[PDB]
Amino acid sequence: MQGDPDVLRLLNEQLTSELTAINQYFLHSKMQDNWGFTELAAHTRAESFDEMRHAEEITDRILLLDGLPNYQRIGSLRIGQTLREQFEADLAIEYDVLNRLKPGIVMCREKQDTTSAVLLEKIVADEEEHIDYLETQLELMDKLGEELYSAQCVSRPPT
Amino acid sequence: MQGDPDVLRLLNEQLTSELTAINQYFLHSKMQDNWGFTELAAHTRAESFDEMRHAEEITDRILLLDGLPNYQRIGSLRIGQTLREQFEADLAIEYDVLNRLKPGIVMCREKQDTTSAVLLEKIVADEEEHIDYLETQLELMDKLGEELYSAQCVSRPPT
Amino acid sequence: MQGDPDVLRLLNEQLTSELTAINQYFLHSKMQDNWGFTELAAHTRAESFDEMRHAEEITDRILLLDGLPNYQRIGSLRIGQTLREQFEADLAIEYDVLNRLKPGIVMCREKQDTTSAVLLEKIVADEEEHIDYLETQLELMDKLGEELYSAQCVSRPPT
Amino acid sequence: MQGDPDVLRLLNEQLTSELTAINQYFLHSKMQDNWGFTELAAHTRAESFDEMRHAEEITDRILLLDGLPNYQRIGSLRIGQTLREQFEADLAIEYDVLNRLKPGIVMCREKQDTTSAVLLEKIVADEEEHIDYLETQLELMDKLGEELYSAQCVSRPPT
Amino acid sequence: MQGDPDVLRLLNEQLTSELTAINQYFLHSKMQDNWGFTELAAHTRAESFDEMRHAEEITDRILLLDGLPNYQRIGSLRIGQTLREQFEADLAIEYDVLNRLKPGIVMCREKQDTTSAVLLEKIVADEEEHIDYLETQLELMDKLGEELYSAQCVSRPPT
Amino acid sequence: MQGDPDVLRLLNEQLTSELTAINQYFLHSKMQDNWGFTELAAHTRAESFDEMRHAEEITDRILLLDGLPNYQRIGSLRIGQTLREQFEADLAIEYDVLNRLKPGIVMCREKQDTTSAVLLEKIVADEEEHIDYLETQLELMDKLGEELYSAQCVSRPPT
Amino acid sequence: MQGDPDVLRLLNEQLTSELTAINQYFLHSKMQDNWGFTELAAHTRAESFDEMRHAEEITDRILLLDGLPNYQRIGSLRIGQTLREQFEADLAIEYDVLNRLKPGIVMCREKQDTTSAVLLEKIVADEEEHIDYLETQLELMDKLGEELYSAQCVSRPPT
Ligand code: HEM
Ligand code: HEM
Ligand code: HEM
Ligand code: HEM
Ligand SMILES: [Fe+3]
Ligand SMILES: [Fe+3]
Ligand SMILES: [Fe+3]
Ligand SMILES: [Fe+3]
Ligand SMILES: [Fe+3]
Ligand SMILES: [Fe+3]
Ligand SMILES: [Fe+3]
Ligand SMILES: [Fe+3]
Ligand SMILES: [Fe+3]
Ligand SMILES: [Fe+3]
Ligand SMILES: [Fe+3]
Ligand SMILES: [Fe+3]
Ligand SMILES: [Fe+3]
Ligand SMILES: [Fe+3]
Ligand code: NA
Repeated sequence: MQGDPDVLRLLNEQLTSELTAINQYFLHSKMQDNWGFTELAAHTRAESFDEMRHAEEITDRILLLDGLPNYQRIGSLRIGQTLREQFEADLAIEYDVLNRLKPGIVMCREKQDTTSAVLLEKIVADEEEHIDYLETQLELMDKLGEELYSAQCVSRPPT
Repeated sequence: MQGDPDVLRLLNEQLTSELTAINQYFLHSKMQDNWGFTELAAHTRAESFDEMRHAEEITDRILLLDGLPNYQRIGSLRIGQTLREQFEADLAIEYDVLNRLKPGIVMCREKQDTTSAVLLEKIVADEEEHIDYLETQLELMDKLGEELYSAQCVSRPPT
Repeated sequence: MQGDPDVLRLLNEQLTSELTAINQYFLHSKMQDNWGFTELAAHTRAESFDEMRHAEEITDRILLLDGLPNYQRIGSLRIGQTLREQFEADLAIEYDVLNRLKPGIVMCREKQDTTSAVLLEKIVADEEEHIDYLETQLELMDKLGEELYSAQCVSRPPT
Repeated sequence: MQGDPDVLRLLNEQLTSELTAINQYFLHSKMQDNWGFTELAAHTRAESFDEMRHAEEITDRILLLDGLPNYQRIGSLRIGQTLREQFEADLAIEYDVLNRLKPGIVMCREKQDTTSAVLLEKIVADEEEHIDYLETQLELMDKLGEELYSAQCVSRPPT
Repeated sequence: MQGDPDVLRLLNEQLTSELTAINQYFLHSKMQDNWGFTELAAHTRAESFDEMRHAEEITDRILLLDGLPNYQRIGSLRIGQTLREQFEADLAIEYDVLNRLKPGIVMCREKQDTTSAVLLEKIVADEEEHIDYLETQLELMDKLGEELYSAQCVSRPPT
Repeated sequence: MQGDPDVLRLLNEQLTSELTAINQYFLHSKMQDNWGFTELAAHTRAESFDEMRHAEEITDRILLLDGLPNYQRIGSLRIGQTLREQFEADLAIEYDVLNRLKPGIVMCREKQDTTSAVLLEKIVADEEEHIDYLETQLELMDKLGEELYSAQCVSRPPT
Repeated sequence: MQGDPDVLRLLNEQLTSELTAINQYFLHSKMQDNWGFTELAAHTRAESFDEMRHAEEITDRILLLDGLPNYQRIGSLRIGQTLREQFEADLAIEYDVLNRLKPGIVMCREKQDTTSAVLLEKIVADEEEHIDYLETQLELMDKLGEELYSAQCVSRPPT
């Protein structure tokens, strides 16, 4: 049984987004750890691994639909040079997901592929929470001031 | 609390298809077990028990909607005389499910019955997986050869 | 502390090779799994995860040398459409690694970066074993024959 | 305490055979493992270690009889390039053992050295079983076909 | 067994450096503890004990090479009066180590003393990580501000 | 994958030395045990088993390199008639290993085969240590006096 | 809180002696261990670690007194070439401690610094005991005879 060509292309575009985010988040976590923000880095690393899960799920869906998962293509990394830049770069990816997926889900259901729809609805919900988390860190950076904020991202003592 | 008569009719149609699948899968597994393919048989038998669970969830839904679950009607069994035929026979039932539930779900949602819809979406998801497994079994029969595939279905020694 | 720029170029090239390998091995694993070769897929999946460890190790080193780990660039995937093509495709990557690392190690040592050299020596040893595994599988295919080899790669019963 | 000179010679010849067998079987196990026949390899390896135990028992007896255990001399290895060859090679050693030890035991008892007699009687009993196993393996190859037989020697999946 | 005279000299110089580092780091840990930066103190102290382990490993190698471990000689301590100074002082030792050991290792290998080479390669790897940590600490001080940074070094409450 | 002819020859010469050592050490332990030096014999025996491990490692590396491990050829055994002679005879083998492997390693690295080099470097480190142990035993005999030294080799009471 | 200049100088002279002792004793244990006197070496080593403890205590008392602990200066090492010489060399250090600390304590108490006096009194009690031990070892050598005494220092068998 073959999936709908547009649904499949939508899934591959999402796949590319996940692969991009895996790399971007993973690199950020390494950088964060390298700067001594070890506590922050553990969180960002986990976000990276969650993206790997999404990526695998999508790959599973594509193969079931008899498509070809695209592992060759990658989007453009935005690698931040400060904590703030990193949060904002990560926000950018997440917002791009929502813009793609919101109308994509509607399309999936019009094409009577609810299983694909449901998988993307799951992703939307996960990205909304991450977007919320990030936007809250940026808020706290302003409420706290950048130094005091950063201090909450190191262990005691710093390592 | 009375359900939409069309939604109700759809649910009863799906229940008929579950009860048919239960009998078909169960019998196929007894045959497989009776032929010597005991390892395969256990798998088929479990598939039968999952159909039972689906049938019961459908029954619950119908009763909740004040409908009358149809336990009288059974569709036409396709009993396979070879492992290949049995896989093809089970495969044909699942495709009927998809063919019915795809527009079924869209309809449920238009009639503003999301709970019934979510039940059918769950079923579509499981059926797709089972279709994939069965289609994959048939491909494996071609790659391995009939005899070779069949030998992976018996225990050691054969019981 | 600043790393030798050629050493850093070498590490980044190898990084790209690891990332290419992660994707290629992961996809091959999902394809093998989707064909029914569930026993083989588990192994291949594990080979993919070692590549991820390697990539992190190289990343750590690059960061320590105050370099810029490249997560943007990816090599050409070689995707196989049979078990044989897959083994050959994965072999081609590994062989590339050796050819790059054999001179690289000598070079790292001429440049007095032994930590980087030892890292790459470790990689070489691993790749040598993976190559030996792959090449042995290809041999087995011939000794046992395609089908019979394939049968050793499915569970009982097949899943 | 001094041993009879012919008994000591008989014992030292048997030792050479053990030492020969140790090396032959161990290399075979290595080559079988290297080939992917890892299940067979473990058995062959175990056979090598039993040979080591024989060799040590013979050494003990020689030392007790105030003789000189010969660890310098070795027989000619027959290294097989196929599973069948390896079995026939191993068989050939085991037969030489019977041919030597049968008259040897009668001799030991004639010379009233029953302890050496009993040691040699145990080795004969052990070699007969090993020979029988090798013969069965050669037979199974004929009954199952070589490829099919080989497949019973790999693990699932082939490691 | 006699060691090469230059290798032995290289080894004894490294020993002096270890002995120097042991004392410097230990005093620093004591002064950090004494200042109330008790969380930092424990890490620094641990660093001192790793130095002790290095020193013992070097001594073992010298003794094995029939040389004379020099425990009389010591380098000039650089005792810091601020946390920043202490970090810079400690850094200065670690850099001298790299500067000595880099050419030293090539020399050991030229003289075909690989065991001494490997020991020195391990120390380099360890020193690079320590240097990186010190650099990160210096950086964190800049990013967090000195007071804020210091506060990440006291316990709650300050003991 | 095919190994360099000089590296393979180097590895095989070393394998010959390991096999030779295994025999010499094992027989020495048996003699020591038969003289009543049961405590010393246990250590000598364990040394033999370590040689067995090295021989397996070399064998594996040869097989990976697609060479033929030589199990046919054994070096000349020096079998000591006193503890001192045994000690000295074992020293002579070990010093031959160092003699070969020192330029051997350098050549391995010139030929860009680091995995092989690293195996031999490990072997050299172990041998340097066994030489230390043996030379110290010989020193102890001179210090304590042979009778007294021998007494430390027996159990209480002697067995 | 500021300590008396003579008390501080007293404490620092003693610290210098502890640091000197640590080195002399540790190196002696390493030599003893390398001569095969492994049992004796363990005790000598533990003595070194006890000196380390005294040095930390003195360091703490100095810091509390607001002085500068001297970790730059080490006394003259007497490194014995035989057990007897090592024993005698260690005695000489210990007797110097008593020589200093005896009037040292009295002066401490005249200056109304009992905490410091009590630390030194503890040190003296420990040293008197280590002197007893060492003098008894030297007596034992005369009684048993050096060879025999040495034999009690090795394990069975010697390692
Ligand atoms: C037709 C409507 C049926 C319904 C709604 C139903 C429901 C269930 C359910 C919920 C279970 C529990 C196990 C599981 O769900 O996996 C079960 C077990 C079982 N089913 Fe059915 N079933 C039906 C008919 C049948 C038929 C036609 C057979 C033919 C053999 C059958 C044979 C069995 C057996 C032997 C068990 C195990 C009993 C036990 O474990 O004590 N059932 N059934
Ligand atoms: C591209 C840079 C990547 C890095 C640096 C990386 C790193 C890692 C590491 C170190 C692990 C754990 C290894 C272990 O525990 O054995 C891991 C797990 C995993 N990887 Fe990746 N990986 C990368 C890309 C990918 C890609 C392209 C996929 C495609 C599916 C993927 C899928 C996964 C999954 C599903 C897990 C398991 C997650 C978990 O168990 O929590 N990764 N990754
Ligand atoms: C001559 C060529 C030989 C080879 C290639 C060889 C190989 C090996 C290897 C690789 C081991 C691994 C030990 C471990 O992993 O701890 C081993 C163990 C052992 N060796 Fe040998 N060895 C040889 C000769 C001998 C001889 C002459 C004896 C005489 C008794 C012997 C007796 C043993 C025994 C009893 C063990 C351990 C048994 C066990 O692990 O179950 N070996 N050997
Ligand atoms: C030179 C100035 C030194 C100072 C001030 C010093 C200080 C100390 C102190 C106070 C302890 C406490 C031990 C205990 O509480 O049981 C200790 C333990 C120890 N010392 Fe040192 N020591 C010095 C030199 C050395 C040297 C040259 C070595 C050579 C190996 C060494 C190796 C060790 C080790 C391995 C421990 C225990 C490790 C642990 O507790 O985790 N020390 N040292
Ligand atoms: Fe995602
Ligand atoms: Fe996310
Ligand atoms: Fe169903
Ligand atoms: Fe189903
Ligand atoms: Fe890799
Ligand atoms: Fe690999
Ligand atoms: Fe035998
Ligand atoms: Fe046998
Ligand atoms: Fe160090
Ligand atoms: Fe360090
Ligand atoms: Fe060896
Ligand atoms: Fe050795
Ligand atoms: Fe003291
Ligand atoms: Fe003392
Ligand atoms: Na089979």
